[PDB]
Amino acid sequence: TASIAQARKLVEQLKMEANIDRIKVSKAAADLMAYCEAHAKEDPLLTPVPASEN
Amino acid sequence: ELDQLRQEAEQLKNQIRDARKACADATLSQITNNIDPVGRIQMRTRRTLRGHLAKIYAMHWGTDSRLLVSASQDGKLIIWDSYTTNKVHAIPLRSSWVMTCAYAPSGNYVACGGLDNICSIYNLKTREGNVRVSRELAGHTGYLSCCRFLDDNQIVTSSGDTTCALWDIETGQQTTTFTGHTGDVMSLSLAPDTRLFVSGACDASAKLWDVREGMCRQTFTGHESDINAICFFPNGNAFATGSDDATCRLFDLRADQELMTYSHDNIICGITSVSFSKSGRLLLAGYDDFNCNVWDALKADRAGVLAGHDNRVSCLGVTDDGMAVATGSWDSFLKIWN
Amino acid sequence: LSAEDKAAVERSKMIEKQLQKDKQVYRRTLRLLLLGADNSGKSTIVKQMRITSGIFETKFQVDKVNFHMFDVGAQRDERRKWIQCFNDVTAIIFVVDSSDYNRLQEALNDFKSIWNNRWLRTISVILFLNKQDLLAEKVLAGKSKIEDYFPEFARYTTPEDATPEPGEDPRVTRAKYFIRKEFVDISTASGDGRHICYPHFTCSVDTENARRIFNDCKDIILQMNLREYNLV
Amino acid sequence: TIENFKREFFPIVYLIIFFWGVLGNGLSIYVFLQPYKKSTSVNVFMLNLAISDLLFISTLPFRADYYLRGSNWIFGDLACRIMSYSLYVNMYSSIYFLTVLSVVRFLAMVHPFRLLHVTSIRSAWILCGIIWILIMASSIMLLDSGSEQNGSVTSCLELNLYKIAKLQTMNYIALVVGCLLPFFTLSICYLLIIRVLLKVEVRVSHRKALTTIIITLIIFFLCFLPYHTLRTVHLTTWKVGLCKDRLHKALVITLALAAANACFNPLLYYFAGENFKDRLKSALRKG
Amino acid sequence: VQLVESGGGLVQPGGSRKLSCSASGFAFSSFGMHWVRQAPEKGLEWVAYISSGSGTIYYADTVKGRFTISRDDPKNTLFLQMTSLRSEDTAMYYCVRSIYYYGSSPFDFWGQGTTLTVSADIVMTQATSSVPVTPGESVSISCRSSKSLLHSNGNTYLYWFLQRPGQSPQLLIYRSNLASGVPDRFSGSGSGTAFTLTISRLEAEDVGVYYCMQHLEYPLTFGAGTKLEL
Ligand SMILES: CCCCC/C=C\C\C=C/C=C/C=C/[C@@H](SC[C@H](N)C(=O)NCC(=O)O)[C@@H](O)CCCC(=O)O
Repeated sequence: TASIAQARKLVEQLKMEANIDRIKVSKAAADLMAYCEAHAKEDPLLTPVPASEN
Repeated sequence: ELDQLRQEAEQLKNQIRDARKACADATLSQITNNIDPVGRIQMRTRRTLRGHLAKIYAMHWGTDSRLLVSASQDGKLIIWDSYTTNKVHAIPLRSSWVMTCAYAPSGNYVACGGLDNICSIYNLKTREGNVRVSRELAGHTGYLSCCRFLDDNQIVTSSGDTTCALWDIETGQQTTTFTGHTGDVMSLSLAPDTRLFVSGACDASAKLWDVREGMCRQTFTGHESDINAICFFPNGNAFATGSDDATCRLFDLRADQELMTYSHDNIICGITSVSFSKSGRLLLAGYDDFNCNVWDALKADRAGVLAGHDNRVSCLGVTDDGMAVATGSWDSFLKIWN
Repeated sequence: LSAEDKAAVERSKMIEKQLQKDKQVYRRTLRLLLLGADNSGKSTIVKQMRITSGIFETKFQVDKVNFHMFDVGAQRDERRKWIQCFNDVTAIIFVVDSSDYNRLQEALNDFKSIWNNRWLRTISVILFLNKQDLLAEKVLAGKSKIEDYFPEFARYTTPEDATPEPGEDPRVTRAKYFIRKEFVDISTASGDGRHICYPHFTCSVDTENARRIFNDCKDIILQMNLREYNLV
Repeated sequence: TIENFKREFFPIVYLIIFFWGVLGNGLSIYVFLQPYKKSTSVNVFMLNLAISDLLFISTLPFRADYYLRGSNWIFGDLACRIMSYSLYVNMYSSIYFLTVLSVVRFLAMVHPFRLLHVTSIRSAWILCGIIWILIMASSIMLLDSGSEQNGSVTSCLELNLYKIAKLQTMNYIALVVGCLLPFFTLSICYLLIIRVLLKVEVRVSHRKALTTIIITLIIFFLCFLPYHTLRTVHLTTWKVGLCKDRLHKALVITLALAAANACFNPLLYYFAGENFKDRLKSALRKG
Repeated sequence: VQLVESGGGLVQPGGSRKLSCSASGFAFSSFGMHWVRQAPEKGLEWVAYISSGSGTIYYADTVKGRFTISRDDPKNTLFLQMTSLRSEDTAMYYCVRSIYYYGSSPFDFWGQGTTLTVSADIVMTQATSSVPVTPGESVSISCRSSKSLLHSNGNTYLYWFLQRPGQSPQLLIYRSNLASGVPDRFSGSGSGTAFTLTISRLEAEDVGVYYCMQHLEYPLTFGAGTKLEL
């Protein structure tokens, strides 16, 4: 029953994955942009810090 | 039975695709067009390591941004002092083909593995001073691809057997095992909460497994080729995946789909590593063109290019504080940029 | 300068001394990659080259130089990913059951896959057609004919520049030369000279087994030093 | 008198040699400096050779212009000194780099497996710098060459009595360590290479290697040794009067043939070899 | 982990003696060795230091010429040869291991030592030499230095050693960073000039002498030492 076994396993996996909530992309992008802008100053790679801090 | 199950699986896949398309109100570009430009990020080499013997094939940043672990294909781990450039520790491995290495969050343990199919965790703060074999755990029927520490007693690992596993250091056995993928798992990435972690394999898909239960809460199925690197966003709501198709993709756990595809026509060489900064704006990825690129996670524009190395870049990593970025290539030379 | 920093620098210098002592041997060594399916006689080869571990390293000294052969027979079937790490090695020894005609197709497929690899494009692939006595006995018995699997075998003429060994039956010679010609055709395809195949008929008891590795790696390194130093 | 022939021969031969040498060495150096493939000892040696050849070439058109206007030096005496110094110091550095490459690719071939005392990154630069400094400190003496102004014209780049007592001393030296010893080294190394190549007892690679080695031998034996022998036989017996009408002609023609080595060398050593012909196409079709 | 010293005893003026120290339980070559003397009824005093692989050796300005340190790595042993012993040389010598790297704890294990009887560096000065206190209360030992130990790198080169009756000095702090095997009761604070060792809750095992040491420069100098009794 290996064939039907893995078939039902993947079926249940897709089922339990579909039940997970999925919000629109706008809110996710806004949250990502906000989190990025929040730590902008704490990113020496993004904001070149003076030689005194390196 | 088999036909009915296949039809049901196809219907569920179509339903998931329709649901993901319905939530695709717009792409990340439309929203990241108003943000100011990031400009050019010209990083210069501050340190130059010349200790490795063979091709550097792994690296990681521990809790302390000063120590840097790096593994070479000759079975040698080296913990360098990023500031003074000195060699803090040197560990000869019993396995020559090592492809993964990580620094525990406590600064006392370091994991490694590869084609030996045996994950070896050594201790650095042993009373005897010299490096000792703390836990040489086995059980995976495949080469080890990546290792990540969750605490001072548990460690997650991915092997070529298509199944990842969380092992216990004290017990030396699988604390839990996850169902096998369609291909070999090649990379791992822990979330800031340490409760969930996303992993990709040769198959064009990435699964978000949970440390509490062995079940992938989400399964993204969006890639042209075999994924070779994966990194988690500093916040834990998104993650970047890079494959050999020279194109990165930033998926989101809340939206459960790809946000932006970082790609360029002049880039044809596959990708080997992906990493973010402490903020997440700068997405760093090493390509098989003997160099690394740094794009804008939001604008997706080319912010910087690192062409200091001379061979195919193998791995790269940003410090926990973001002061510098280490990059290990097959030229036996690891370079720190800032 | 702090004293702790000086002690750390001294420890780093000692570690560098040890790393150079190890790199001497590393550079002076020669890494070899042994590949072959389950039917292939790679195990018998390893047993003969005596001059859950997914990797098996075997060190053997020939003509006063070491060789570290790496056998991988305890991993998944597909090997398109973990094969990349074996670049820059001295040579690749592919094993094939030249007697079992059934598995010959899969052996040729695997050889073509390993040859046309993008990462191993510049790595030579030595070939040892092990199990020659079994192939000879089979082709002499006449119960199993290569024509049943390969139609070209029916319209294939014996090479004129061949070198039949003493005591070999014409059928055995023709079969082995057809196999070698097929392998050379699969190799030269998209070869471009950067990498060339080295076929050698290896028996099951021939003690001169590592000598073949030596003679092949010698020519490989010769061509590698003629190319890299701009002499060819 | 051969000056009538020199005034007509130098301007065109040196001009065409400069043209070809620049056209070659510019791209050669542009390709060597590329970080595309790697940095190896052979790469450093070839880069030093190309730099020496380019320096020798840059000082070539000055002498052509001088001889074009009837042996009149319009630049300063310091320019004459620097040119006379850079010509020969660069020629000898090029010869030494060719010998270094010969011994390198001889040790690489005759000892492929064992004795890997060929590969290096810093030792190559160290040896190149040592050779440069030694040859420079040795040839420094030539800087004393006077303007030798006579009447309204200046005899720069020309032999005079004041320049005899020195040439009679440092000439034979250059013949032994500059021409004889490097020639014998090249011959021995490449004969051993040919022996190793023909060692096969029972090939599309070896034949090309065979043709690469002998052409360089015939181009080196017919450009430097004749030039050195001619300049030696001309300087060993140089008395006030006529130049014998024959030794000077041979000397000028062999000097031109040797200056043509600046255009033979780059090609012979890099443009033919496969590894550099790939880096070349990479540098070309990059951006 | 053990460091067994031997060779002590009585020596006449002008004589010589080879004090030996056998190390076990760790890589002797990986740890640099320090010979430190302690005079009777007095504090500690650094004598000599030998780095790993014998690549560097240092001695105190007062002991140069007479004492010579060496290490046999094949046998994991240390030797100190003293010649022209003076009357003041009467003291107990201890061999200490120290490995130097980021996150390390130099001088983490002190050997038992051996007693040998006869017949401009930075100076550490402590305010009080003895402080009476009973179990349950907290203690705050102060320490003063003539030169700021705060190096340009930011590391506080301050070491605290607790010597108990019959035992050797035990490392408490190597840089506020608590040492290994020591409870969290001990803590360190202060600036590069003044230093403070704070014990929140006293115990019967805390009685002993606390010595301070600076490690900014190779030539070391221990303080007077503060005594805590029942
Ligand atoms: C340990 C190794 C040390 C390394 C180097 C040491 C010594 C040799 C180096 C340099 C000397 C080279 C000899 C050059 C001849 S060149 C001969 C002269 N150019 C000539 O014959 N001209 C004929 C004409 O115009 O017809 C001299 O006349 C040079 C000056 C140039 C000139 O006037 O043409």
